[PDB]
Amino acid sequence: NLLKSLAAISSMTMFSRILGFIRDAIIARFFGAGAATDAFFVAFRLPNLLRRIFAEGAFSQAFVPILAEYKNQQGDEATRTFIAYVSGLLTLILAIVTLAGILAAPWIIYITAPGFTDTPDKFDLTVRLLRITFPYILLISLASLAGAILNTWNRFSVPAFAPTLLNISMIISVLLLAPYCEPPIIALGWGVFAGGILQLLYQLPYLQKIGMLVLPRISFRNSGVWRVLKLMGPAIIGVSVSQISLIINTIFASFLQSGSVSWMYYADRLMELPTGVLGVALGTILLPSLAKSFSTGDHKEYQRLMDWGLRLCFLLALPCAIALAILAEPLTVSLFQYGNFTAYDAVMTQRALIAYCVGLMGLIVVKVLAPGFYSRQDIKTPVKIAIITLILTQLMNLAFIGSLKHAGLALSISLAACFNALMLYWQLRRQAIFSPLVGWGKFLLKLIAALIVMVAVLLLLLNFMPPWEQGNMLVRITRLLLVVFAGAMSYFAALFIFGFRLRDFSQRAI
Ligand SMILES: CCCCCCCC/C=C/CCCCCCCC(=O)OC[C@H](O)CO
Ligand SMILES: CCCCCCCC/C=C/CCCCCCCC(=O)OC[C@H](O)CO
Ligand SMILES: CCCCCCCC/C=C/CCCCCCCC(=O)OC[C@H](O)CO
Ligand SMILES: CCCCCCCC/C=C/CCCCCCCC(=O)OC[C@H](O)CO
Ligand SMILES: CCCCCCCC/C=C/CCCCCCCC(=O)OC[C@H](O)CO
Ligand SMILES: CCCCCCCC/C=C/CCCCCCCC(=O)OC[C@H](O)CO
Ligand SMILES: CCCCCCCC/C=C\CCCCCCCC(=O)OC[C@H](O)CO
Ligand SMILES: CCCCCCCC/C=C\CCCCCCCC(=O)OC[C@H](O)CO
Repeated sequence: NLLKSLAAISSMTMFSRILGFIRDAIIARFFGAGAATDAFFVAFRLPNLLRRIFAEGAFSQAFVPILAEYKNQQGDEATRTFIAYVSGLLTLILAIVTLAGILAAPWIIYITAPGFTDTPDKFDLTVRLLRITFPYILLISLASLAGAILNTWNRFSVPAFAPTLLNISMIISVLLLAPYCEPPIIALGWGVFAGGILQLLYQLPYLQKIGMLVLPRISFRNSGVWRVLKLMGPAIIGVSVSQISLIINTIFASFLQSGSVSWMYYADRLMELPTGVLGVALGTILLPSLAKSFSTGDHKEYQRLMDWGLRLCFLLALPCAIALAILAEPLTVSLFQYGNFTAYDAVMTQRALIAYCVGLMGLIVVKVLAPGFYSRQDIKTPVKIAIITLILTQLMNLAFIGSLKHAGLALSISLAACFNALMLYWQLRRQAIFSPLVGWGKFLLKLIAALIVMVAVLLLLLNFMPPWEQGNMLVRITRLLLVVFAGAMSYFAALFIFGFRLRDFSQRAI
């Protein structure tokens, strides 16, 4: 049951996600949304996101299958040797990249955030934070490799808990080290650094428990390393396209007023809060199922899995996007507006979040529909569609920046994701790969009715409540949780009244 899989993934990631939002709230309270946070987000978050794009789009899809074949077809000694050579090559490459990026950090910041050049102190702070960021890439890459090995041995709780330590270390660095750092946010940077270390050392004993903890070594003649490189080859183009798109979006953001990057960051975090599970969970668990369907010839199961993923997208991401748009002020004020995060920052974050809610659905649908081509050994069509999406994204950025500013950049990304999803779906329909099952009309009608009930309940409750800035954090968060509970319970109650049953949707998972 893939619904069971999504529940398990949610339960395993809950604690880390909660602490990540506590960390974001601490950052907002102590540093607000200004030049220092902009420098931190450009220097740390952008390289981390580029690294994650490369790791999940290229490295893992090549390393995990070869590791599983070593585990199942070869012995533990040959597998340990393969792991040692993999880790050694990764460590050497990332050490070279760390050195080169520390030496070239000013030009890196220059081309990724040109608008920062009119403020020399902000630029220097960004370059300094990037110089601290670069070793974290190597640390967190080794930690990710450990997590992948542990997942291959069916150990998912430990890697899903690992980022808790990063969040805790960042929080402690802000609370205890920021008063002693000359630019205070510098402490946060080191809190990330130590975090990486912790995330590694937390997973090393478990690696030793399964007999897969080995010293790294270098070898340019290992069969497995060449197998992984050959499988990594055809994904570099797809990785580079999304990397370039993110870099140009950052370039556009760098020319806006101080705080725009931070407002966008807080908005996208708020958007990720309820739907962080579905996005990646559905994709990673649907790709192997559809691959097996296509290999066995069971086209009915392929169609049913795809249709179930799409219907779950409609059933869970749509109400979240609508409710996030409606509750933008309650969310921003109850979660962020404390200390140096002012009401102005709250309003700007609300604008960006409302812009992001338009494309939440496009993102969740893209992550489900891309395996429709990936499972059939088709990397070319998603890359073509992604190139077109990049072109449209930059066109809309150029058109929207002067008037809508940061919110306009967010809306550009949202519309681009929407049309990315639509192009993927229309390609699937065109090649006769997928055709939806019967009963989408009644499904959508009941969905619309439940959504109307939810919106009515939300607006009714919001019309009765005092200004959200009055009251301390306890009061605000209690009110927000109560309103969210009422909205969600009304939505699911309407869904049940109109015929939706949990058993019936679980049967479509498998
Ligand atoms: C809006 C300003 C005029 C148009 C700029 C388009 C730049 C396009 C290319 C950027 C990549 C990096 C190349 C180097 C860019 C340096 C830009 C710079 O330093 O701009 C400082 C200025 O004060 C800022 O308003
Ligand atoms: C820079 C300074 C860094 C200082 C770092 C200090 C870290 C202290 C540890 C706290 C434990 C974390 C919270 C534990 C809460 C319960 C954890 C638990 O039981 O988790 C089991 C796990 O899910 C099974 O996989
Ligand atoms: C104020 C609120 C702002 C935020 C709002 C967030 C939600 C927006 C999403 C709407 C769903 C639209 C779905 C349209 C796409 C599905 C139908 C479709 O694609 O139909 C053509 C297809 O070819 C048939 O096979
Ligand atoms: C916000 C828009 C962009 C982001 C989201 C992109 C969604 C892409 C399509 C998803 C599956 C749609 C399946 C539609 C199946 C319709 C089948 C049909 O013929 O339905 C007959 C019924 O009577 C009346 O619809
Ligand atoms: C790996 C690197 C890949 C690089 C790929 C090439 C990037 C070339 C430049 C992009 C557009 C820059 C546009 C800059 C000017 C538009 C923003 C103008 O922004 O004004 C801002 C102002 O604050 C309100 O209007
Ligand atoms: C059907 C859809 C129904 C609605 C779906 C959800 C919509 C968004 C609501 C989220 C509330 C989250 C409340 C808790 C947020 C985390 C707060 C926390 O633990 O830390 C923040 C604090 O400020 C640190 O000091
Ligand atoms: C234009 C200049 C931009 C400069 C700023 C960005 C530089 C760093 C980004 C990527 C390189 C490093 C990529 C490292 C990938 C490691 C993959 C890995 O370890 O993956 C383990 C596991 O498989 C995971 O699931
Ligand atoms: C991980 C990424 C590594 C970099 C990827 C390519 C970036 C190319 C961009 C611009 C030219 C940069 C030329 C840099 C020439 C050396 C500068 C140098 O060594 O400067 C030392 C000085 O002390 C100050 O740190």
